Amino acid sequence: RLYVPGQKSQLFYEQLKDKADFDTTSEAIVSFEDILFLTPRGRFEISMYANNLRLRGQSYDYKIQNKNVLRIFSLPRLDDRHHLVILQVDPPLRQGQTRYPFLVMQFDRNEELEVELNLSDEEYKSKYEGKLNRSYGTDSTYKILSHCLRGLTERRVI
DNA sequence: GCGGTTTTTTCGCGGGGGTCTGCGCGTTCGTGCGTTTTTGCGGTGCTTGTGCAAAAGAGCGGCCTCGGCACCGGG
Repeated sequence: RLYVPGQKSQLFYEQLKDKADFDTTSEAIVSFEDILFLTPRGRFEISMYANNLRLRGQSYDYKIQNKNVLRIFSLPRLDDRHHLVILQVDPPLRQGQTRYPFLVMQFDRNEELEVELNLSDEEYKSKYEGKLNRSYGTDSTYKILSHCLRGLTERRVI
């Protein structure tokens, strides 16, 4: 990864791409950017795969297997403005000494997101039909995330 | 309750610019890592002490017959 300052990186990319005809690719069934975690404290991108969940953070990357997710809680905060999504993980995530058996995410209730799943029509029909929607309309981010987590981990949302 | 005065509430329109907001970088304060000084329950070795086969003679107590006497009744 290069950092090219100035208004310059797009021209640099175009020349390189044209030189060897580089073809862009798309991975991860679904990604959610800029999610606020209360525990661990910080902001994380959540990338979901068939067998595993990735949390990408500026200082810490975590790979959680879908089997290690024991429980999903979807709980409204009493402030009537934020919604909490809570993951119980076993083994608990580690940052050094004390650990994170619970991941606490905080959403705004008014935050809406539109998301298309990165799946082929044959794989969707065979594995995910009736578990996931092919496209989610502009609904609240925490609902889409809770449904995706339910479909991929096969855990009931509490 | 009924009639009076006339204030200031409600109605609408135009213009100004302070406040909200998109965007960026930095930092300071929230959160985890590690520790200080001390409290508490955990156990032991040892101290101090407890409830669980005839034969025979010798000696003895009870006992009984008996000796012998004093006594009642009468004159």
